[PDB]
Amino acid sequence: GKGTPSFGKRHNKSHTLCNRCGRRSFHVQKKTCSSCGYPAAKTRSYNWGAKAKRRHTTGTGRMRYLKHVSRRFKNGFQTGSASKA
Amino acid sequence: AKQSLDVSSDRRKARKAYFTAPSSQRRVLLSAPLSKELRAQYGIKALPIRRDDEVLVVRGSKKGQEGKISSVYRLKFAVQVDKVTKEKVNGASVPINLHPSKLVITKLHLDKDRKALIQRKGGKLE
Amino acid sequence: KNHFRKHWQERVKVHFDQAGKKVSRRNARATRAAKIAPRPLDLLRPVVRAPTVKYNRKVRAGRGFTLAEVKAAGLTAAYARTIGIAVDHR
Amino acid sequence: AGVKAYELRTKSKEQLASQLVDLKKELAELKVQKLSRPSLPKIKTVRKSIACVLTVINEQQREAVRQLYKGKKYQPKDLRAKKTRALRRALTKFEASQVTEKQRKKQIAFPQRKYAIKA
Amino acid sequence: SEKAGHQTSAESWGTGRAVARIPRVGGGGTGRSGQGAFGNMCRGGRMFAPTKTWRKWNVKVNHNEKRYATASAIAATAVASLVLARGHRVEKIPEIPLVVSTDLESIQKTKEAVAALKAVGAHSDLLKVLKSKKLRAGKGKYRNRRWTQRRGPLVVYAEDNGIVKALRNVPGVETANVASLNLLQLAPGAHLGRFVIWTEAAFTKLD
RNA sequence: UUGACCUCAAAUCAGGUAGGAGUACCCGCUGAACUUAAGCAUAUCAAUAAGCGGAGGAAAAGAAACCAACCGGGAUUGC
RNA sequence: AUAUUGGCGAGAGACCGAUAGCGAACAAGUACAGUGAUGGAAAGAUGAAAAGAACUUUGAAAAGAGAGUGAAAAAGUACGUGAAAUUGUUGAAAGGGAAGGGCAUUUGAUCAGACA
RNA sequence: GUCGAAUUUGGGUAUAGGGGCGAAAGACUAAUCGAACCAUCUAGUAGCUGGUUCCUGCCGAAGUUUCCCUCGGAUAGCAG
RNA sequence: CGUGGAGGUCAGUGACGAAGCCUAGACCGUAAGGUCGGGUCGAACGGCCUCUAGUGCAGAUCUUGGUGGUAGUAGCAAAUAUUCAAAUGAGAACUUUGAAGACUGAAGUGGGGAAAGGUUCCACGUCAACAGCAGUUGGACGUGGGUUAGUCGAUCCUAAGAGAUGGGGAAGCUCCGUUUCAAAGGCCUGAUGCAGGCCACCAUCGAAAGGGAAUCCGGUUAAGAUUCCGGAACCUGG
RNA sequence: GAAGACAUGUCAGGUGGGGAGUUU
RNA sequence: AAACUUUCAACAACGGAUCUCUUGGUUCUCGCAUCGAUGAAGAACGCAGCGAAAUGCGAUACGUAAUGUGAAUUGCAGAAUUCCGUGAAUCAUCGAAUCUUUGAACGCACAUUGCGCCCCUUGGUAUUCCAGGGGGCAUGCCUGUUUGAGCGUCAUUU
Repeated sequence: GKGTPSFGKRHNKSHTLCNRCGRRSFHVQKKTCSSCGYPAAKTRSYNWGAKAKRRHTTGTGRMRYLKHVSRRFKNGFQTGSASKA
Repeated sequence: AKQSLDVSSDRRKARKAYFTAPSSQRRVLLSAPLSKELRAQYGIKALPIRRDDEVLVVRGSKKGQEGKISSVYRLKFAVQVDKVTKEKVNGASVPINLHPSKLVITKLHLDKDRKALIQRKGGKLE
Repeated sequence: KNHFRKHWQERVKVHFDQAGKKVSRRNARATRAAKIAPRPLDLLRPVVRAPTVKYNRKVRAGRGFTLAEVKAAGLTAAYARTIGIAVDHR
Repeated sequence: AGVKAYELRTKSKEQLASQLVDLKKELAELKVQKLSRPSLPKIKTVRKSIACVLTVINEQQREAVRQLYKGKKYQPKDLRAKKTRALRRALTKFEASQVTEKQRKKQIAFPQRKYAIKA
Repeated sequence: SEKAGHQTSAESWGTGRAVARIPRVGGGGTGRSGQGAFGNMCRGGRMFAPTKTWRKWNVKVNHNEKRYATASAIAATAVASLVLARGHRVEKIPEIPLVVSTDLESIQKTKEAVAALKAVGAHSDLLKVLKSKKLRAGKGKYRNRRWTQRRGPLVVYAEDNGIVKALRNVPGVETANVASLNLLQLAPGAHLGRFVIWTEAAFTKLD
């Protein structure tokens, strides 16, 4: 039956954690992630998916290095150390 | 009125700056005036409050009381003065969250940095 | 006859910056004058007669003096440019 | 509390290593007490002292390596400017100032003059 | 915002007579699923006739009409009758229009200018301002429109020797040049006959 | 027999560069339909939506195998 | 000189003000749903200071009655102000298979005003 | 009904939308199939059903004349 | 007539109480509505001339939220069945112990496993939330503990199949190809610089049920064992 | 080894419900 | 007459509706251009004395190094000792460091913390086996250095 008995055999898995994103969108048979495009070099994105782009656009994460670039530019990428008066 | 374009009269901006000012900037915010005697002595009107200073209460129900500051609660924007406490139902004593803007400093803690600041601000201590 | 059978709303531009653009141009002119303090901020242009007889009656300013005009004036085109005189070889 | 960076700067490499070992031993000993004591806030000071000692040692080693490569071309990349990729590949001051002999002669012969309309 | 009220994928369920045919949000197990969207009457949807930025904000007025309005506003000040009805305390001033010596333009500090205005009969008008200061009513206080006050006397000068800065701080008082008179300052609120204090140089230059 | 010239290889050779993200603006390729013409194929939608490649604070264009027929205009771009 | 719904730092609006305004005024692209591309919410306010009811009593406790802080507890962590639909207690009135409404008066309740 | 086989079945692999598969029923294709789902064109298209929000005063209609793939539009009249 | 805002004005009202709400209390206007009395309430709001619009709801099987009659009503009736005594607890048919009566009847309601779930596993305390009654009990809540490998699996090899590389198309995202039209590797070992010599083919992934190098017994925890302790062997690289 | 100026990019003629749009 | 149905007034019940504010949202304007193999964005996992989430950080882990102010942080404990001070801050500034794995991801793979190679150092007496530590091995292309192949080919010869 197509009803509840069909749901009983739902014990396999088609997707898995993705190395790049870990969103559970890495297909096992196709060996590719449907969300971030892994293993394709280019991250998967589209203009029609405006909401999707926001979820993975820059600034949503930690921004470990990019966050400090503004201060360095403001200081002119100066090098050395303070003169201590 | 406002002339320079680097400053704003927006209520929201000023409120956000005041309520989110860092501890370093809150030191200037939590300043109190000096008594006219101290004004004539050091030739200065107001200085930032310090934990070791002595301040006189000039406003509120606790007006007329005086004592040495116990702690400067920059997080709460309040200041606590020794012996200015309220007794709980169980007898516990809690400090009163006073504000430096409502108190008058009676004696300063003349630290070296404070001494330089007084001279920096055109003071007359020496 | 109105041409609005397209997505014109996506291309509507309103010149709110008219005052701001004017202030920027005035500020830019002053900035260059400070940079161009010794000079008059512009190059002298020649007298020119317009084509299109509807307008040929009126004299108009040209792009720059011709090489023959500069030579007759008693100088050189290269020196004229450094002196502030516009030169038009065409 | 805590090891002062300027005090460490006056010590030698072997002294810094010995201090680091002693601080590691102290941190290990304190951690044994933490699981027994209800709270051991003192552990924070030694952990930061270890970091300070490690930073001092790394700074000394890097400064020594800098002297080892003082004035030598093709030095380690980590010592090179971290400004940005675009600026690193941008033409240098000398390269941008390169002018052909024809343009040099033209500029020398007829440089821009300072003239005013006064009389 | 043009994108507000449309950032959803609601779809109509057709005319199956169980619920309104408003396009309902898709998905499930989130609460928002099944809610109406894209409707002007729907919660969170785009409002009917969204406001656009290309609305005609500025209004063109003929230059001759502007000059006529300015001239008419100037005349109302000399009647001495419209000024009283406008709400200016000009009862005890000597005469209208008021003309002051050219020395008024050379006042340096605000205190001297205030004293001169008080002595020249503007004391009542100045005291009118700073007494009507009341908090703005309504939501206007949110957008920096907190305090409102009545207009004060308008000083007109021919040359700016410091009078403009001296009177800048005094509330309600405004300064303007004869060659750059403003209709808004002369007749605030579309009401003619504002109290104006002219200077000798300004009065002569008006011709 | 020895040394050269040309091409083509190997180098975890010494010194370098390229991928990718972002992509509101720009430079190109590619590229529909709904709708409209109260039907519809020419046509409109549109040289747009989506997709692809390429950089910067602007990009492109730029000093005419141009416009004019004038008593000639005189890089390009924008209103 | 020209464009700029992205980034950075600022000045303003006859703009909106918790069903409004960006989906998100809050640990919002979070909770949650779908294998999946994606969809996608609800939720601001005590008081100035918690000064958040020590203490006595009933009850196993939750909690109640006393006592206490607070200007207010008609502010008690279900907390600014506290509407209708619906419900309970007290006072009034009517009711034989409907109620509600209109003109008209009796009875019960209630109510404003002025007096050489 | 069948139950020693064209048997039933676990895991993996391959077949992905005008396509796949189908001992073939338009049957299956993640409870959706005579063309699955997700986001954009899209607030698509109606000559159609429904709705269209405060008060008072005055005035105040119409179903017939022509044309249209016409049995919803232009047009005279009524009337302001 | 009324509402969100703006210019003017009333030197307006207001913590000796702004706004809002309630109020078979009253007054004004034919009405939209305006005013006052009292209670609550706590900080802004009000008359008039103009400007402005996201400005007036009983319907659209209108959107969100909340609440009634039906109603203390249908129902909580598959799987044969519970009863007595003692203990904890305030409270016991459902918690614990003793006794009796029954069921799964080895193709079991048992002992293990793969996928799946992931701390539900065990210890102490708790019944505000759930076990459509109840519960001292619980796969519930709060605080802790527990998973020990050379010998069991992954790891190694390979099938369907997937899949780069030199190349061949495609404007391009990328499609074809697995030895195809490649100069495609280091191995024996001697004076390791340099000498001699064999092979012809050239990534990688792909099964916890395919093959595989090897451990058996006894004892042990509140929860682990062929893994932990005692005893006794085996396989590989040296 | 076979074959060979033949087979093998652009227009034009034929067939083409195998497939797409529209009308009835 | 009670019970029960309904209206009004007071109080009390779901409800948060009306009113008042908002570190909030939207539009305009102004000034600048600053991601990445010298390893971008993102993602997995961890770090506080007591922390789940947010933010920051990366085994030097709600931070390390340097400079400015000068007396804290705060919910509790603790330490304060540095209080006329080369010095406390969940402070600011920020030019020096660290920066786990993954990710353009780069030794080969990856539903495996899986499986290889080179150099230096250390131990087991070991250049060969094992193990501890450090530095390396991804593809396209440019300049130069080195080693090679091609009766493509020149002179030089025996």
